[PDB]
Parts: sequence; C-alpha cells; structure tokens
Amino acid sequence: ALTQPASVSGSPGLSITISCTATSSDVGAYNYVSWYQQHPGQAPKLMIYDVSKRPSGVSNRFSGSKSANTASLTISGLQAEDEADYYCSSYTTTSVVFGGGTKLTVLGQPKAAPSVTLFPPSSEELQANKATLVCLISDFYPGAVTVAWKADSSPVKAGVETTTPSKQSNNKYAASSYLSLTPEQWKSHRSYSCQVTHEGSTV
Amino acid sequence: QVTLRESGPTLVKPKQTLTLTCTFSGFSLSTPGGGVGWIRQPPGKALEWLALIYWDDDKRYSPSLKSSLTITKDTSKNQVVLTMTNMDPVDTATYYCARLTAADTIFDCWGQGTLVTVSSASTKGPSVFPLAPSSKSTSGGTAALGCLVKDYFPEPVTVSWNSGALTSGVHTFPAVLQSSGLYSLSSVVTVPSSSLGTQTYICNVNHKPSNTKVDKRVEPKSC
Amino acid sequence: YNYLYRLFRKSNLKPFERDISTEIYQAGNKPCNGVAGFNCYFPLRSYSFR
Repeated sequence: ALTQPASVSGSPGLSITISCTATSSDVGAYNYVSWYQQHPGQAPKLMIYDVSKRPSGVSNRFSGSKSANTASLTISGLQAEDEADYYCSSYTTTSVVFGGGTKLTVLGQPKAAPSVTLFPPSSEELQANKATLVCLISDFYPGAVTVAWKADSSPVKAGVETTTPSKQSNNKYAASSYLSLTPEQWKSHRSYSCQVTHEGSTV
Repeated sequence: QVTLRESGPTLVKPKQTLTLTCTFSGFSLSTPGGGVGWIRQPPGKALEWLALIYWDDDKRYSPSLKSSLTITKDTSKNQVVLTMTNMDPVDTATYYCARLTAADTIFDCWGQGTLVTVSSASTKGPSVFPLAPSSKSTSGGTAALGCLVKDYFPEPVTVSWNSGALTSGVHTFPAVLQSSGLYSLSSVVTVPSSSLGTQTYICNVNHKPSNTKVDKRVEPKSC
Repeated sequence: YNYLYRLFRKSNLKPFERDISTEIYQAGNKPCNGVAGFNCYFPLRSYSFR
C-alpha cells in the first residue's frame, strides 16, 4: 500500500512536505499519483493530479513531484484554512490504493477562551420528566476542556466527554456539554451552576 | 459543472443488500476514458476503493470483495446504482461516488457523502424541544436558542433556524453518543437579543431516516 | 571576518546567478523591516577563519 506521516506541523509562512513511500510498491513505475484534501465535515476534493501538472482552480501554493519512488506534496505559504487531511492515491496491479492519512497542524495562534452558555430548559420537557440542561461551550484553540457540572456538590460530567474537533471556519475547537440531570432531582438542584476548565488557564 | 449526488436509505436492517445510488448530472458517461466509482471512508480512518465502472460496460471491483460488490449503469436515466450483500457491522462508513475522467485525473470531482450506520439498531423517534432563551441567556450576552432533538440512532440529520434565510448563526456541532446508544444535537443560533421575542424560530429538524420534520418554537420563560 | 556567505535564502539559486543584494529575510504574519527582529534574520553570515 502507501504509508503517510501521521502528524505534520508547519509554521505559518514556511513550507512542509509529505511522504508517500513505497511500502512494497506493487504500483510498478508509479506514473500517476493524485493528492486530495478533506476538511473535517466536508468531501475530499482533488488538489493536484499528475504532479508534473496541476488542475484548474488550484493556486500555485500546491505542488508535487516524485524523485525516485516517493511522491511529495510541497505546500508553500501556509494559512489558517489549510489544516486538512491529505491522501496520495495511485493505480496498483489490481486495485486503486488511497494510502494513509496526513493531518496538518498549523501552530502559531493565540489561545482562545471558551464562553459558557447555560441555556435554561423550557417548561415543556420538565412536565414530561426530561431534564436535559445543556452548557454548550465552544470557541477555544487548544481543544482540551473539562466541564465541572455541579449544584454546589461533587463535580461530575456523566456523558459530557465527546471528543468533537469541530474545525469550523474560525478554526477553533468546539465542545459539547450534555447533562444526565435526574428528572426527579431537578427540584432539589437550586440552579446547577456550570464551570468549565480550559488548558493552561485551569481557573 | 459535475454534480454527484447520492441517495438511498441510510438506515436498513443488517445482513441485507444495499441500494445506494449515485445520480450524476452535467456530463455524459459515454465519453472515452470516463467512469464513476465508489470510495469508502470509515469514521477515523482513510479512504479505500470498492468498485469502479467504465464507458464500455466494464465492471471493476476490489480484489478483496468480489462476491458482494455488483455495480450497474443506467445511463438511460443517468443514475449509477451500487449493490452490496452480506452487510456486517464493520462497513458503517460515509460512501462517496467520484467520476474518473481519465487515468491521470484519479477521481477529480467527488460527491457529498451518505453515512450508512447499520449494526444492530433501528430508527428512533426524535424529540424536538427548543430551549427557551430566558433572562439567563438574555443577560448573559447572546440569547442563543437551540432545539434539543435527541433519542435518534441515525447520525445524518440537518437543522437550520428559519430555513431559507439566516444561513449563519447556527452552530451545528456533532452529536454526542451517550450510554443509551443514541445521538442528540443542541445546535443554537448566534442571533442576539435584538429581536427574538416577537418573531418565530424553528430549527427545522430533517431526520430523514425517521421521516419526521417537527417545526416548533418556544417563548421566554421565567426561572 | 572578510568573507561573508549567504545563509538564509527563500528559493534555490538558479544556475549561474550572483546575488549581490542583501535584504533581510521575511517571516509570517508580520512585516519585519529588518532592524533587530528575532523572527527575521540577516541573509549573509560571517566566516570565522582561525
């Protein structure tokens, strides 16, 4: 098949390269090799096919070549809207391999703070015993948060852990808070305050 | 240009035969060197080729899977249909059908993606209950209101507050899998407290596998 | 210190090219003129022939 680097880092403005090795290359002469780009939540679009040439609609930032048997993707001028998974694909003797993945992490951005939003539950699900209070937070760069749902008691989460990257347009990692509030214990809970801890600024 | 849209039932019973189609428009399949294939993408994995058809009725399949993958062409109505048997709970992935223009351009134009999650569970009725933007959300900056659609096994479901207009604002974050084996979305809109009490807001749940579209709103409450 | 050699250059030198100009190297989202900036650096260096 085709092996690709797992994690690749790049400073904004510099250039990084990918490696599409042989790994028992039954591809033969390795004539054609196409690279794709798949952002989280969208469909993979072709960026460069036939590395000696480039398709229409792609800027000169994307370029590639193949010295001996390894295809490399030279991406110059990194920006915030470039963190996506790349895949090198060729034609084998009996199939069309797509290789592995390559995640690009462009560092050099200010650490954002997550805003807490505790939406009060409407008076429609409480009559049906479905207390599902939400403390949805988002807009943070690191991506490591730990909510501390507690009504002046031991902080517990009970399902808040979801591991959602959510690489939206602002390129900020989002979160998803969901509470397991007991429908019968809703009267005992005064307000069920919500506290979220962030990376670095744990307070 | 080339528009590759998919269709078919996303949720089905296990150990059956899928009927995932690929309606292509904007080109003719009879061009020399053309063809439409299929690519699988498991959640948290890489791409993998399954099948591919050509302009001369040639049906190429993956060497690993040849007893189930059966592709056919319907250029009379321009609808490529793919059929696969022996559905196991390992094939749950988002399928893509891309056009192969030539050998050098390997799958230039792709589709949009249709997740087929079929392991054990059937469809579940979604419970739509919007979160009322009370004084807590109003005084706390933006009074973000969000419908609490939950208790549904199929993952693909779209929501949009006041469909047609207000394209931005809605968060639309991925659902969370709790211990009940179901999903839940709480997409809130970023519309501030300027004018939200006298208007109407419906997130327009589009739980297509369940064939249910409940549009409802809420009023500001008092804690 | 009478021999200076270039160390930081954006692109590879083409066949038979003499870069007589000396402009401070560039960087990311910042217009470094090239006074004392750390992010930027002088293109030429200084050999220490001892």
